[PDB]
Amino acid sequence: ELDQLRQEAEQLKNQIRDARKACADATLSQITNNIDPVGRIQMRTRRTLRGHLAKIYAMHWGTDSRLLVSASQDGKLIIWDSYTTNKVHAIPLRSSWVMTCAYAPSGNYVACGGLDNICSIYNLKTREGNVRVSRELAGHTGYLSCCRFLDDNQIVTSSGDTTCALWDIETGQQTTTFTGHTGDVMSLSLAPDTRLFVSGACDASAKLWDVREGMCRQTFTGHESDINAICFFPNGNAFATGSDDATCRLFDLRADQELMTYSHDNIICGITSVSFSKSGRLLLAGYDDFNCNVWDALKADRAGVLAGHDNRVSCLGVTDDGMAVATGSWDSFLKIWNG
Amino acid sequence: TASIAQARKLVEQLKMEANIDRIKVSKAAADLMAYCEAHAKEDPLLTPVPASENPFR
Amino acid sequence: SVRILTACFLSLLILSTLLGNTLVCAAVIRFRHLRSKVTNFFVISLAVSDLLVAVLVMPWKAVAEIAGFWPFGSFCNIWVAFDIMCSTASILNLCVISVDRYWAISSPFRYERKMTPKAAFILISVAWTLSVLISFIPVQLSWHKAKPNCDSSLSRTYAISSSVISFYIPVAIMIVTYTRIYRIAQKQIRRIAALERAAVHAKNSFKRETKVLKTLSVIMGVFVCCWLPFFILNCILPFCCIDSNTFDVFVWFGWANSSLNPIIYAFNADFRKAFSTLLGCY
Amino acid sequence: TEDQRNEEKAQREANKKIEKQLQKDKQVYRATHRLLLLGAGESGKSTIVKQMRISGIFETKFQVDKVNFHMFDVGAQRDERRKWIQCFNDVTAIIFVVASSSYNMVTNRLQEALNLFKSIWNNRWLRTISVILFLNKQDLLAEKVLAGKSKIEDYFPEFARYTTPEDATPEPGEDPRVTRAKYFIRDEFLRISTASGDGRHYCYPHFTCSVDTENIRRVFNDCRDIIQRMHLRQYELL
Ligand SMILES: Cc1cc(-c2cccn3ccnc23)ccc1-c1c(C)c(=O)[nH]c(=O)n1C
Repeated sequence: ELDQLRQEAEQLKNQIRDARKACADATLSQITNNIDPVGRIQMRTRRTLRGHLAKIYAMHWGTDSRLLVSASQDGKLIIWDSYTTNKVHAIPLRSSWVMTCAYAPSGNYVACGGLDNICSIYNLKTREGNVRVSRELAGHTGYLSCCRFLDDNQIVTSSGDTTCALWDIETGQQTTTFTGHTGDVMSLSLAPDTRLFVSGACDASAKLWDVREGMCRQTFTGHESDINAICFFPNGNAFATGSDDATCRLFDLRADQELMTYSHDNIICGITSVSFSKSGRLLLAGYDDFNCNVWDALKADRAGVLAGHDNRVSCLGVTDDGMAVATGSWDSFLKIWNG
Repeated sequence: TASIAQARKLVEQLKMEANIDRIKVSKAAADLMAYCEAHAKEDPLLTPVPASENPFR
Repeated sequence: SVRILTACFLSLLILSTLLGNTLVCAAVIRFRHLRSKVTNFFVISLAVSDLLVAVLVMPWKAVAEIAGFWPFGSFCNIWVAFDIMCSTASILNLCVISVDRYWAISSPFRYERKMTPKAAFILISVAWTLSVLISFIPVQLSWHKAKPNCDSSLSRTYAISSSVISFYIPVAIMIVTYTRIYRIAQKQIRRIAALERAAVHAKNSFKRETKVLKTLSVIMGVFVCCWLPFFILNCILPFCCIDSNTFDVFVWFGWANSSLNPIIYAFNADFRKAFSTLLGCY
Repeated sequence: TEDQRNEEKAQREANKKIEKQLQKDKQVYRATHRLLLLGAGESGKSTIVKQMRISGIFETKFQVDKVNFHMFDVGAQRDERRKWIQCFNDVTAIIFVVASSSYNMVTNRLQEALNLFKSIWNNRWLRTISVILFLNKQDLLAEKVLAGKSKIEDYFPEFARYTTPEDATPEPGEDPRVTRAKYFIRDEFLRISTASGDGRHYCYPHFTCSVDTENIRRVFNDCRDIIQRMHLRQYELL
């Protein structure tokens, strides 16, 4: 009974591992060996946004690459104009423990959530002009850790109750529940076509989910500690993860295995955030040691370092046009980088 | 009564994850290289852009 | 060649004062996590007063010591006013620092709601106004000199009046404030030691009480030993037999207090970190 | 041209109006002390919150002597391996509530509370946070010790050699048997407290009851002591 199912699971795992080993022929570094290295990356703080009173936990760029929203653990959701440094909105929150925020691709909504287990939707552009809560999504039994809009009516949320969910904002009800993780789910990343999405969890495993189907397709391992950050490659066929064991990895969906590892000997702090560039050549990652390290996605060579934050770097974003890079930190400052 | 159900659900999930077709790593790595080459001219963070059209100067 | 040795010593003293107070001033400007606290609004004022002592006062008396006379002639009557102002400001800044620390430690909740950045400005303005009032108005009125080179003798009235407002009132406030801080610091140590002893008895200090005495002794003995011999003779001499060389030595002892002020008041964890950052990025 | 000037003027007006509102909130934020409330559902934690006032996080605002307090309950569908514990690394204090009469109830509930206290005490994100320890349900413990079949030595063998500490201030009417158990439990918590104490955080034990008007004053006084010790430590006097 139990022994039979344990043996069946062991055989299935052995078959999966054997298939992965068989498909492994050459490494990414071996193929990317004659490529000319990028060199060195010079990026300077072009803007610095102030106004948050406490630690900043999240930020999110708009699709126009000009506006961005940020979240602080003081109950504020501030919308910025990155070109002119002006503040467009300042939305006070009911709960003071926000841990994530999002920007609707249409630009009419911003989301929010945290320790209150609620995802709050805010109406930005309305005939009245003021900003008010449109919906409140309840049903998770753990803290909201990430949320990503698909359109003006659908949103995917991840929670510390080992479950991701897909919602319908118009009705306020869950549509699909994604189960299978054993630890808290920490991060989300939507595919470019919004047809799939990956999530990282505290059980050191990542999973690829089918939005319209609701089932787990592929499961990726390799990290030894909790996975804090996850991001898709611009192609849409690969993704990157950041973890507490001070390493970053690149996984290929089609090859179904890890390709590269981004680590260094003088790095012992965990990764808080991770992102890519427009071409996918650079892999920007935030760290607990107060700075951001720019990597080379094809050679694992550190192209540069972004320094200037007094405290821990918590969030990190890259514009849709590739123009600028924004980072938030626990010192309550948003710094925009370019170069 | 729930341990047997959880074990059978895990086995069912693992059966589905083992039926996919996997391509060689060499072809997978050759496609990421192809993407970066064809878009390296529109990565402002990689190739520096003159301040004439830079909106952050 | 004792003249060369004395000149080297005086130059070293002036350079040390300048370097220390510039480093204190430089760190606060560069880092905004030091400028944020209202308690550091009083350390920078002290650094400014010490800097003005180092620039406008020490070099000219040092030159007059080496040469043997006063080469400036008409600058004696302005140098005296600058000396009085820049020393009184330093002493008053020390007194204000002590009062700030006492109010923070004794009433931690009323301190957080009432010590707004607009009260530090009022306190600093009062200190510098008192410094200006007794140094320039009387000196450019021939009120400091007795009615009966730069070696004037102060009036019997002005010497007593200025020595009180500039030393004796500030030094009593420092004594009362730093003894209440001592009483508070010893009640806390007794309560912690009681819990530690209870835990030890369940399983069945001296350095802490030494640390509090060391800091207070360093704070007060340095100030007293630097400024008390000067102010004792500043009152005895107008009544009148000690010559001017010993008085010059004590005058120079008074000004050496401004060299150690960065070490005493701006040498905590984050000021030291800023100094290391500005010096070799260490 | 003129359109850009008008847009910039409107944007500047909106930014100035926003920044005016952000200035009062800065003043309110600095006047408030954040408190993290831990414990278990078995302990009298819920009644204490109700007394202070009179499904995600529970938040409560109360004020004493013009000082604003703001407390948080994290008893919302939680488990071990607290990942959210890093959001409270700049709170004034942690309020740890323990039911002292749960020694016989079943491992032991009191042993679970001790394990949780040791876990919280040595957390890397809580190396500068002091803990206000409430040893709740003292009347129930007194009733259990007075009459009953529950012997502490059966569950805790070390109680067979415990001796009441000299720094004990028992209530005048209490049975001396009851006081020994109270101080044994308190010392059991303090052994964990002082076996790894760093000097940046301390513990403030209290013998409380679920229905007391003195708990608010206990929190206020312990927070005042915490702030005072922090001031003393920042001047190299402690
Ligand atoms: C004697 C004296 C006293 C004071 C003084 C008076 C009151 C408060 N103080 C605080 C700091 N200094 C003071 C200032 C300057 C002089 C002086 C010196 C040193 C000299 O060499 N030649 C002079 O003619 N005079 C006048």
